[PDB]
Amino acid sequence: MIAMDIREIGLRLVGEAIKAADPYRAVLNAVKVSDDKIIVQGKEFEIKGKVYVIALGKAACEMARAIEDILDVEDGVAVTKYGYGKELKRIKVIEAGHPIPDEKSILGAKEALSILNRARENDIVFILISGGGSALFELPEEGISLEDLKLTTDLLLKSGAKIHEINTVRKHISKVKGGKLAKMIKGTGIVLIISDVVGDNLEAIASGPTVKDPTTFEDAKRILELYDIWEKVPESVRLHIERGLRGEVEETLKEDLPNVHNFLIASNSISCEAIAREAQRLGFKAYIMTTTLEGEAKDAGLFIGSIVQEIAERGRPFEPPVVLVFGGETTVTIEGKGGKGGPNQEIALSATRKISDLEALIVAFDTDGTDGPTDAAGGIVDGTTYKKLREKGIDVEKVLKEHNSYEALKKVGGLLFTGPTGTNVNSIVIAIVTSK
Repeated sequence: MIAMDIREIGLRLVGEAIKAADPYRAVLNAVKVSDDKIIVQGKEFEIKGKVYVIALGKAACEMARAIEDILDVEDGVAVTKYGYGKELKRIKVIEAGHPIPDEKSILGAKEALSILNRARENDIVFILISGGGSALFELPEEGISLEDLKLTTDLLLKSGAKIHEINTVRKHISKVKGGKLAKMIKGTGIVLIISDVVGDNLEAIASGPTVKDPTTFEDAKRILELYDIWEKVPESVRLHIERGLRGEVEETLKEDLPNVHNFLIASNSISCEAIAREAQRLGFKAYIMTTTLEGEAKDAGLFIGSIVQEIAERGRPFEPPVVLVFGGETTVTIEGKGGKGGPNQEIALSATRKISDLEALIVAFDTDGTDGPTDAAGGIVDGTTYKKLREKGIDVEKVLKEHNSYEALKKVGGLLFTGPTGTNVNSIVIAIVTSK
């Protein structure tokens, strides 16, 4: 087909990853509607009643809007952050607190329970989940106030508690977390989830209101005691947990519910696949190297750069033209003040020397639109970048040591600005080699 510079190709692939992660588009890509059938990622469901919507997270309204555009919704609620508003046709919108829950969070949860009380065994209920659902959508167990929750969560952090141990305790004092929301669905539950978690563990997203929770009340008590806060937490918390130990209150979801189906519709992997698919259409062989890349940014750039070197030099592990995709979320370790920059900018800049003079390009970007404390989403460099940096008398190693990669990339057209993206499935590095 038509010819394209390696840069147009790279930017084209970046656009594909972002589109595949768009909450609105992601829902439409996953949910297809016939005349009486709803097909979610291949799974077919017959419409034998009404359709309800319960959305929670930063993209609640956008996801809800997609459902309303392809299905008539009897009623529902969308709980999102303050400012994320955006009106809907038949779905009530509520803005709540985040990262700290407030009374609106409770109001949202109560609104959701009301809807589930009305939905019948023959109705379909869409549960739309995105980031921030834990604070935005919450309803404490009996006798427990939002303030009791705050104090408990605070004592957990104050005493240094592992994140999953905190989720265990929180899941056991919430009426909707730990699969409890799914337990309230009388009909068919179709859950659409967007993941901003490396590895995509559903138990963590919004505290898994529709997924199983293997932890128990006993685990929660052990944890509070282990950190000597069992006596420090409010009486209402100890009481609810003791009641759980006595079997007076239901446990968090332990088994699978044949009527509630969880679908992950936007994630780093889904965006990487969108990249590989487009790459193949453009005539490249494409490979997803990983979707769980973690570690120091600078070093990730050296490692990806070393593979690019091997490919351009010996045609292994793959023969060009080829596209390699690395997803995950790297980090920059700063011991001091540091300069201007971020992870993806350091990945890109660090790789410049190893790909110097090669017919290759590396673009590393964060799908949420920002990288480090800057307005750039990441960096984009090619085989000419290193020499352009040297021509301006820039010492790359020194720049990286000072963690001031933004300033270096800024001078050689190496910054990637996406502006607001409306989503977050973490970062992706695309490496392109067009020739040896």
